[PDB]
Amino acid sequence: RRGSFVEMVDNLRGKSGQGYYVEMTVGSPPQTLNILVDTGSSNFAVGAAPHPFLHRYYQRQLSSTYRDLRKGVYVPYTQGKWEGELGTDLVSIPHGPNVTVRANIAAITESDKFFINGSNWEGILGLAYAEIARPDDSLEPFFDSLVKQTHVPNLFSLQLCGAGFPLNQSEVLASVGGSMIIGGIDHSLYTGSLWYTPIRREWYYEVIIVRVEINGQDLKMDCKEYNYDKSIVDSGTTNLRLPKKVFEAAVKSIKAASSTEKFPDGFWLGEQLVCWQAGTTPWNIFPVISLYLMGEVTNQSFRITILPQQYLRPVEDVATSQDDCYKFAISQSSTGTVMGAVIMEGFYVVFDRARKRIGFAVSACHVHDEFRTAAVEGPFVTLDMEDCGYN
Ligand SMILES: NC1=N[C@@]2(c3cccs3)CN(c3ncccn3)C[C@H]2CS1
Repeated sequence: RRGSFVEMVDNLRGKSGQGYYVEMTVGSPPQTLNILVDTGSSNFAVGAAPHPFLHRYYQRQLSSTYRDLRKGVYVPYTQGKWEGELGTDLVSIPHGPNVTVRANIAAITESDKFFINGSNWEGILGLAYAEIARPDDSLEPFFDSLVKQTHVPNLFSLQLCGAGFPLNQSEVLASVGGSMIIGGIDHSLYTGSLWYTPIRREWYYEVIIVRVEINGQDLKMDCKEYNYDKSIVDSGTTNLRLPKKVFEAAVKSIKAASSTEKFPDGFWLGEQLVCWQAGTTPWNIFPVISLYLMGEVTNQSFRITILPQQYLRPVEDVATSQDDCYKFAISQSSTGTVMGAVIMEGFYVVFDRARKRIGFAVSACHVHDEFRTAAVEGPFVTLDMEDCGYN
């Protein structure tokens, strides 16, 4: 396997809890900012005024190429909000395609619980489609601008690399967190074959899950439950989030598989860390989890399989110790399945917008042990898969 995108390999930093970010520049002369990669939204928005958690921000008055769109944007969401002022400017990705484009930028002037202290990022790059752009679908997303203005192919791919142990702010800064390959697929980043699932509709990166197993045991729910009210691939969410009913069934099964050790309710609620003596995390007592995805061929599916090394998220201990500690990174949702960063860390994920499909292959940087690895396997004969989609 040759790796043909060396300029873009290792261009990300960060971690599942705080997000993965890429360096970008905005304006003339270029202003460097670190930008969260978010496949779950569609706005390019950057800090544009002082904030306690920002060491730098976009200064529109210092950019000769700034254009004011004379329009505000207000983006409240469950956990937080940002608001700002729309404009356009020249934008580049230094460890990216060697192109500069004119793109929409939301200059964030006010926010609440958006910026994260010590995350090292100063804005967000929404890579999903115009339908979910704010204030409306007339605000062309960055990637749409990039493809229209250049010869960059209509595809990007993400290798998010979890360390398997905690990183502090300085360690994030010095460590490679993965790769965002703009316009292609780098074969060095994965092992085995790429398997593709259709993008059901171009808004979020929406997919259809057709079967779920815990250690090979079918969760045995009607497959519509798995996609109620949608299933998406979202680098801007930390956890694997499952619809309430599915979460309840999955947690019951995971508890049963891991029952040789009892964990407190707060662990299963994703709130409380668990710790083990250094090196002794009992990976083998925890089950693998397989999600079967609709394939491209009629009546065919494939599965992706993750380990506890994916769904147990490393965290630092609440007190000074050499223990290995984790939070359970599967949680309930009222807005559908979210395949967040902890599941993406298992895989190289190809966002093939041109062919309306998402590819999965085992990541060359997934965390595993000597006994088990993540997997992408197929095909399986699966009937009536369209019925798994929620309307
Ligand atoms: N993937 C996610 N991205 C957001 C993130 C905010 C901060 C980090 S990830 C931005 N967001 C959003 N929603 C609607 C329109 C625009 N953005 C929701 C929020 C949590 S989940």
